[PDB]
Amino acid sequence: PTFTERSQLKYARRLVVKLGSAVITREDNHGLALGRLASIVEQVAECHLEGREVMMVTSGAVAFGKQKLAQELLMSLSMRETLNEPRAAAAVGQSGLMSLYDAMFAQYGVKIAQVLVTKPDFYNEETRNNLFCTLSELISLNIVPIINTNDAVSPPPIKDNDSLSAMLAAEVQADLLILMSDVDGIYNKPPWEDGAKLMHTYTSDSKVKAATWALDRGVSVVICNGMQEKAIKTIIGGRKVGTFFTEATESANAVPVEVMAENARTGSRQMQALTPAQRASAVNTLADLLVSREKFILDANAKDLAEAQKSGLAKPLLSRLSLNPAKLKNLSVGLKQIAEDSHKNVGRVLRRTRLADQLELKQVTVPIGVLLVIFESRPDSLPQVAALAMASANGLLLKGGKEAAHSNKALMELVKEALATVGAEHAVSLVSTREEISDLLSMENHIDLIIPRGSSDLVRSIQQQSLHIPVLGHAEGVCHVYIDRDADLEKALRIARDAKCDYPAACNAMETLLIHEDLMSGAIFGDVCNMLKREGVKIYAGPRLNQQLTFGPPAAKSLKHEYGALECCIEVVPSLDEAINHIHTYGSSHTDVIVTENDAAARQFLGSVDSACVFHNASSRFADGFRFGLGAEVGISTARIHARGPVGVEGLLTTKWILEGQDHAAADFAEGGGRTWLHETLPLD
Amino acid sequence: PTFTERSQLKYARRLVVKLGSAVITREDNHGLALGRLASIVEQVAECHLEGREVMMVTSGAVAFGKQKLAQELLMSLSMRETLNEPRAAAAVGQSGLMSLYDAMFAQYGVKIAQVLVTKPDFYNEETRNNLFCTLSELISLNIVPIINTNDAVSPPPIKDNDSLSAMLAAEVQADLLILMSDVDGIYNKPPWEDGAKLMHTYTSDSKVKAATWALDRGVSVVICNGMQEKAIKTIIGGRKVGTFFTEATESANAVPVEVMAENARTGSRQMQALTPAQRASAVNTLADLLVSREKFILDANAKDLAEAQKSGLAKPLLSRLSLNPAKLKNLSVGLKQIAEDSHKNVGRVLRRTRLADQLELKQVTVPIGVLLVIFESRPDSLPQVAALAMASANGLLLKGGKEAAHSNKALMELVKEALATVGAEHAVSLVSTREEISDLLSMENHIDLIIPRGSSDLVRSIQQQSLHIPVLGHAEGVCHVYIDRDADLEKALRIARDAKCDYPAACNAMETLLIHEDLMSGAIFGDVCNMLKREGVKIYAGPRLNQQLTFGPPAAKSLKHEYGALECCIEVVPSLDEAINHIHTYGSSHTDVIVTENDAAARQFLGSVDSACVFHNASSRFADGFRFGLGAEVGISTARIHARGPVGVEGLLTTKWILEGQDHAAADFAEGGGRTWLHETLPLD
Amino acid sequence: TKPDFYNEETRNNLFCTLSELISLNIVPIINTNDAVSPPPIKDNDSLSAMLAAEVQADLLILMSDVDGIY
Repeated sequence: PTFTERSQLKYARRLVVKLGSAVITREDNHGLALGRLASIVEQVAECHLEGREVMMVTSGAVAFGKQKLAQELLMSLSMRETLNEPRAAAAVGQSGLMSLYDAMFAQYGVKIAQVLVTKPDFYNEETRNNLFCTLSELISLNIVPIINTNDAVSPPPIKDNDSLSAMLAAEVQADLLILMSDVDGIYNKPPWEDGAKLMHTYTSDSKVKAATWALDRGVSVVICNGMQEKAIKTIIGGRKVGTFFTEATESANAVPVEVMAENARTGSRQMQALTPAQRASAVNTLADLLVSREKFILDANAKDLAEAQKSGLAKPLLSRLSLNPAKLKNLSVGLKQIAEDSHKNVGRVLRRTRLADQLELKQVTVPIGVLLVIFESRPDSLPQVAALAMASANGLLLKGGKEAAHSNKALMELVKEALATVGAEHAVSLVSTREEISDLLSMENHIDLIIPRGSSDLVRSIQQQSLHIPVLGHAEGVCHVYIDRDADLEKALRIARDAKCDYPAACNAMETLLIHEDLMSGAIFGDVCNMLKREGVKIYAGPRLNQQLTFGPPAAKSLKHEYGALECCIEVVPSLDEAINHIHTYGSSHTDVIVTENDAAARQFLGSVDSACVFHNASSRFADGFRFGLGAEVGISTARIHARGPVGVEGLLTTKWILEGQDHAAADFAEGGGRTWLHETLPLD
Repeated sequence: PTFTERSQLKYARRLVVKLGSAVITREDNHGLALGRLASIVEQVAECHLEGREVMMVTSGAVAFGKQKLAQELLMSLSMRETLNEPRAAAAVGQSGLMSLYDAMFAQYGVKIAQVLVTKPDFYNEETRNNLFCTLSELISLNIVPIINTNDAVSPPPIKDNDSLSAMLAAEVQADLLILMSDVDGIYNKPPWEDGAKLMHTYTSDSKVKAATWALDRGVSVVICNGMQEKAIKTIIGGRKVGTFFTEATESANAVPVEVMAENARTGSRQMQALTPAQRASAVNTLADLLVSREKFILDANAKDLAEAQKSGLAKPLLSRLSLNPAKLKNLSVGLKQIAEDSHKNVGRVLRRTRLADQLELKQVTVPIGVLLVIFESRPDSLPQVAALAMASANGLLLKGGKEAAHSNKALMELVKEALATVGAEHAVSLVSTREEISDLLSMENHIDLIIPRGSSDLVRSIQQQSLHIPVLGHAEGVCHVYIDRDADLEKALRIARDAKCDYPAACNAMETLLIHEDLMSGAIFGDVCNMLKREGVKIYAGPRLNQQLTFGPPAAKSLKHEYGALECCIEVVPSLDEAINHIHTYGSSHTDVIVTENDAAARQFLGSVDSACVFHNASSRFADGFRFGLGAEVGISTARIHARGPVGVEGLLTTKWILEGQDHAAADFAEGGGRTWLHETLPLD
Repeated sequence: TKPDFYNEETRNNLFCTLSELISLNIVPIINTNDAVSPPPIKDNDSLSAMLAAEVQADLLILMSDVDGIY
């Protein structure tokens, strides 16, 4: 079986389609699946005019024949009686079906040739070889030999069209093999069972038996879904459809998906009972080991970035690939601060209240569970997020990028060691090297939270891709600035300086500007535009300014665009309320800032604006959590739930209600029992 | 235009398909869209063998003709030169295409008849009438007259195949009209613009001009997507595809969708500045008005439930339709408690911390925004959830069921009045009466949170349906009970009593049981089974018990089933840890309870179990929030984020970071400026 | 094929099949499976004779090249 991977399909030369009887007929048994049939034939004529070697093996003649025979038998009775067989249908259907195929194909210039066979024809070797050389000749002549079994005179380990197709594919020595059947694939139990798990690849029934048999002779077998649209062009498209069949890539190559997740769940439950300074000691040891074997990891990083450099794929990426013992020291000290602050994050009380005699309760913090972080290779965060997990005592699934994968593996074994030290388990599992983002993205019930961290491309591709799963992270940092008629100019000057000039590539970086039109005449417009020129900032403009000015800067494509570089649209309005309108109209509710000296307008703004965060005489670059004294954050959430913007450690917990009644019961508290409600909010511990 | 609604399509008799040239050819311009063509023809033969009156109007002859002509022109040159027109292609394609259609149709018994026309043929009235009677005759004879324009000798408000189709449909006086075109529908601007809004129904360009023209003569026009699979059988299926065209159902009938949402957003922002006892006074007035006009609402409820009773659709539903001044008093007093407790839920500080000189911040509570509650008609919650909203000061979208819709309208006008009293706006909007759950379910960026409250059918249908939107509510209440070898029996007896017997129909009701096998020999098994018989409880069993006992109760279908009635699987294991395993294996992490007298095992359980809530010597029916002294809850969340189980008012807020710096800036705090981090946690206000 | 006449069961299946077809007002255009198994049946002619016998038909027409016999 030369081919082994669903990219290698691009290069199959000789392939053998095989349609099932379910494909041809409908459920009404009143015709054909003409749409499906002609679709298959169009795909085959395409993939053959390409140059490939293709030879269908049909089926379902008897169904068509039965339709025809029934109609005739109706049409041949006495009108009196109207007022109250394998071989026959076989032959009739064979004729009509060949005619139909022939018209359809000749619509594409190609030519066909019926070839009927029987079972004993395989037992005579000479017959077998005559058939073989015949088929090879036909194919060599650019012909599409539509094979079938001579059921018309001799109905039938060849016991079907399927085993037939297998034996053929072997003898013909073809590349591929497609059993376009009724069902869509394979599971470890019927759909009306437990374990509806698709066998997108198959390691190592009648269908499956033939699959085994043939696959043991050099062919590469597939099984698709007959009713699955654009089947063949997509299988050749390489995309994972149906149950591909190849040999094993066992855990020596990769644990498939889940065992990692469940191992992580288990170890999370383990460390759940390992609170008091256990994980603190763990992160202490981890920072130590980070500063103790950096030479190894420095050299791994150096070599891996040097390897990636020959590709030269992305200057931002290749620059983030920088790693030096300065960053190592920064990571170590941040992790030390994590160890410090992470003392009593978990298992902490929130409420203390009694309802009845000896009937108290509380609502206690608790890890979230299985976390899947995803990020372009910025390996500096790997130990960061690992420390976050092991402080929060929740498991963590890891999947970065192919870049720096070796350095990532180094960091991974580092942290795995440091955790196995105390924790009794590597309650963490990395996986990389072609981890089919969409697939595990679709998998549910084990993962909890998607944490994209790489860059805006990642978060976008996720949001558009992610479906039915808690995600995090913003989509784009379309910040907004407003300056009031009650604001000194140089303030706004240095403010816009720190705003745009500081790091235009940031996510939380400003990309717009809004000014009270009243003060437009105060030369401040010119001041700021000239300052932007001092920084060489591309300036766009909007309808209000274009109306206002004569020559002016160029226009703007769309108010809801982001640049990431020295480009910032600028608009101007009269009304603070109008500012509210515009912001809410375009802004991502991500960030905002007010520069003014009156609080009345300022506080009205603040109370009215619905950003993720608002400010006063400050900088959008303040949005880093670490700047908030929040400790090591994990990301920036614009989602309307559970967390806003700076997401520290607490954004990685939930609560759990616990109660200890004596013998209490619900109906007991009703008037039928001497039980009351107290709701005395006991002072939390 | 007799037909007006996408259910009425079931009854079209005479319809006129019309394919566009994009449908027939591919992009390679190297053949036909044989799959698409045969699919269309299969659909037409189906919908015609049904009995309908159908007559296609094709196009794209010239493309096919161009393919043929090019091939010929190649095949007719000197081999030397190979080493370095409307009408022609028109006629050739016409011939070949008619042949193809004919073979395809004759595959289904029907018969066709080419009919070519020209433009001037419509200007001669006699010609027009001859054509008309001819067509009527053909149709009457069960023939499928594939019309087309005589472009072969005379190429061309008839200026296309489209206007042609319109004029025909008018003259023929047909029911429907389908312009299966390239694009999928209509928006108020091109897709590469702003306003990609589908025109699923159209109120009141060349295509659109013809649509207007024809629709003004009694026909019902549609526009589908040529490449859209199973087009016609689905349009006839009635389902909303493409831009249906009918007359207006203006706001006098219904505001479409969004204006409600935006009105609500606005009014929410209004009431956002109306905190101090304003909304408290509002709910006071609302409870008053609830107790002041109940006679009106009692009679509306009575009449509406009497109307629904003639249907007799669901005893649980019809029983929940009960409404009486006792429930009215209960609602009023609960709303009074809401008024009481809802004082300072919103706009409250959470943190108080300074980072640098005059650089402080805080993180303040804030409404969530647009809430969409969905529920089978249990109108008792309408004022409940309304009070929740108006206490939380967040807007609310309402959509219940068709049942009690009039009583719901009564409650709606009640609360709308009470809100307009003070609040300056009806910051709330109901919508019911066929509100296309899936549609607004798909709409984003305005709604925030889906709150299903009706019953488990609703929450299920939602979860399976809901996509990319914050939802709430559990899926099923698969609770679990464990009794330990260190637990007195009668305790567990009364516990299981209150557990199952109290209300087996509850969501938070137990449906399983687990017991330490050690104590199985203590007759407690018999005690509880006999007690269940005293309550007539259907008893199932599992593998461990089936092994253990000889005759025993019947088995269980699936451990992950729910009953809602007197049915409860029962299993038995030795290990508390095994209990953990089984629970985590099947449980919805929804609820659990431990009855025992030793805390060591108990506390190990508690710390280890990952339910949404856990207990000790208590009842699963305790899970109501109101029982928790939590005040009026809204639902029960099993989602792993932001809220667990009992979701009070606080589960309807978020936070917002605010800052007031003096002139501070990010780069200012770097070593290049004399700024430091303080992170002094000021005592919160 | 040729061997199909040597198996009696095959012969009788073929026979009842043909009778059924004819009874159904169908025109069974017979031929020999020369496509996989080229060949007193040694032609289409002896074939036609054996058939006409087995089918028990009235007439038999061998429309051949020449016009007759001398």
